[PDB]
Amino acid sequence: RPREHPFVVTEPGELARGKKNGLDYLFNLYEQAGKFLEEVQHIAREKGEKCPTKVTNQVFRHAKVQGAGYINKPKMRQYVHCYALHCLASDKSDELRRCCKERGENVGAWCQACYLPLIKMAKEKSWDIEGLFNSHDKLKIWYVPKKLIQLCHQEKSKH
Amino acid sequence: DDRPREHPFVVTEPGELARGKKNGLDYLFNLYEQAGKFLEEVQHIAREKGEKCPTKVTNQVFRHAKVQGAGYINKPKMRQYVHCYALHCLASDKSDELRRCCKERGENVGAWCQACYLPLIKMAKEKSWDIEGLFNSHDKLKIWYVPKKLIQLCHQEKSK
DNA sequence: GCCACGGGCGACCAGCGGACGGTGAGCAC
DNA sequence: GTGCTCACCGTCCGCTGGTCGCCCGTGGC
Repeated sequence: RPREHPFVVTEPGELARGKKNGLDYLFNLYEQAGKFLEEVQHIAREKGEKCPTKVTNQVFRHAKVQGAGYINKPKMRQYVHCYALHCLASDKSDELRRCCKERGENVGAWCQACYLPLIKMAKEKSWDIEGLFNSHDKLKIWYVPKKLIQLCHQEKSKH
Repeated sequence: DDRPREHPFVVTEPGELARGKKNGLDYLFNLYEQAGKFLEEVQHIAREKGEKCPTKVTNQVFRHAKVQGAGYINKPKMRQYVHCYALHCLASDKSDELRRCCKERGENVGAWCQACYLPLIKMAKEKSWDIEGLFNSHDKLKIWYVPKKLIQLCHQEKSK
């Protein structure tokens, strides 16, 4: 498998141009990973093995073997909060992307910018970020990062 | 010395004391209740610290229980008798009548264990072979990992 | 061609879930 | 004690989930 093109900040309907991938692509990867999970579940059930509820190393292995190693653990864990903000607050995810673009910032920056509206979101639902993940059917299958929980708790602690 | 080694289990009628240097089955089942309480504690603690919050009885929860002076709630034992506990949660009457029978015949815990599998497999088959589903349906079972062996045996009954 | 800009993902690790049988307690006579 | 019953639970192991920072692609010159 060839090393994949770097991501760049994008708008909801906007294409990436050069040797670069867009954010809508990024989000699609999570959809694909969900489908691969579903496959792995069906296979496991037919073999009579344990059936995973989350996107595990097993599911990554499956995706890779199906020729999609670009869906790998490091990357997926890296941009989860972004994906979460997209699933939970479409409008906000979008308008933020717009802004980050207008200012001309990198993915690394956009990442950080995604944390804060998510923390706001958690605070509005009794600080229960883990609850938010378990509520949305497309987030249910992703482990909630330590860092997000921490940052929610620190906003609880300071404000 | 966080605990002296515990008395062996013996087959028991629902509510029989289990006289001797021996523990009964209702005690066995109580251990799972205690483990659930310790899980609940660990959850509350984690939430107040802002750490990750477990949904199942993990090594962390066992460590907690041990530190609270209940190392008799340990992973090997708990994983050993889960299907028994599951049958108890899902089919009280059956769990009971089975215990009665195993007693009347005069069997050891090791035997009663095996006898517990089969009504459970029947149970799974009646809910589209989804034993993992059964665990996730009952609010007292959702906190326990489903053993490989139970899944296998459900699948073999599907196959044979 | 040089060389910095920045991120995709290899690789390592701490600890988990699983699993077994070694030790050691239990018993009726 | 006797010989012997038999299960509690330490202990080890193969991964997993998390982590992070290199090596490599990429770009303006």
